[PDB]
Amino acid sequence: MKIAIINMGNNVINFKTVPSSETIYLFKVISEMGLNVDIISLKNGVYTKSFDEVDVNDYDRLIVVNSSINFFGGKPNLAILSAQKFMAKYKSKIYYLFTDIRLPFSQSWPNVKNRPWAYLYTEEELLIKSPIKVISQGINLDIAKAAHKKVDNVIEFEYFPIEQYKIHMNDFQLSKPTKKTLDVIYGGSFRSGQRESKMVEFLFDTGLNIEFFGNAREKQFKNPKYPWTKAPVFTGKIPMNMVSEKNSQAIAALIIGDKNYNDNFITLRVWETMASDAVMLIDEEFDTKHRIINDARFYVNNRAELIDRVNELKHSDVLRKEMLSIQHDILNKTRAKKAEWQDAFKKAIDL
Ligand SMILES: O=c1ccn([C@@H]2O[C@H](COP(=O)(O)OP(=O)(O)O)[C@@H](O)[C@H]2O)c(=O)[nH]1
Repeated sequence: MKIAIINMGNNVINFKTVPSSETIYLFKVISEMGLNVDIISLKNGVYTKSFDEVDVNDYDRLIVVNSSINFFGGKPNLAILSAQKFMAKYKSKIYYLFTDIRLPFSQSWPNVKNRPWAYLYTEEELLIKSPIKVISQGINLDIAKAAHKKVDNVIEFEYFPIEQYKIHMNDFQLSKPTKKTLDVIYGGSFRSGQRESKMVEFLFDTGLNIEFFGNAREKQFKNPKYPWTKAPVFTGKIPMNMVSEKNSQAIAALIIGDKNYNDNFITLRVWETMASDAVMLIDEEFDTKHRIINDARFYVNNRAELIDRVNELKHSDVLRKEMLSIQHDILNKTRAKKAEWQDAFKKAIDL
């Protein structure tokens, strides 16, 4: 049993980029599961083999991490093109890891064919005809199915909390008490504006010392529907393996998501935040049934409630420590089900 895992549109090398990091982490957690897996990318490296040095059909299972297939500047993107050529040659079922609602499986050929450089490729080369099974991080498969409505070869859907790899990794550990320099923190990208209203609501004009780290930039928030005066402080992006340490500099860390994530997707930040030294504060709409932690003190409905909660946390060190103790225990509750999680993944990829 040999498994191949690839990222459909991003080069994989190290932990300097998020897509590369997620791919390596998945490779690691699958390996720690007792499975023989290889990461196939553009070049041979510390964690990878190149597309050229291997035969896709030498593998028994092909796993693909979701990604956009958009061509920046309209120019060829070898990460995208090489990955799909690899996939198109595979003669068995493909397992697509759907971790981001905006990145459902999509065919590059329909786009490439109209490009002025189309002559460089053919339909037979890029068109992926193998049947595809979507492994949805979201529990709502109707939403997963609707997202893949344009690709008829995606004929199977199954829910699996992919993002838990963060807590099941053999090297995982909870963050230690950290000196506080911030009131609230949130790390992420602008996600093409899909979450602008929520970002402005909880991170702007709060009167608190808030930091927004990651790819996002202040100038991207210009939608007239979500105006603001005082923005949080934007700092550069950091490696994925340094995220919890970063969250730990703040008294609290925000949990928000895209509209389609509400009561559907549990995201990486949920675990990265819960494991940190920052109290997890969740937007009520993101988890209305409080399935993350059955304690209302971890939830906020709007900007005003977030500010009030942070003031309480700043006022009572006892409250802050209690809540940290609670979220750490709750996280460990899920870690205790590692064996089941591992078995569910194997079942997901027909093992
Ligand atoms: O500087 C940064 C900011 C974010 N992240 C990662 O990016 C994720 C957030 O991704 P996204 O912005 O798409 O938001 P989500 O939809 O995951 O909430 C975080 O959980 C981290 O794992 C990172 O590695 N470095």
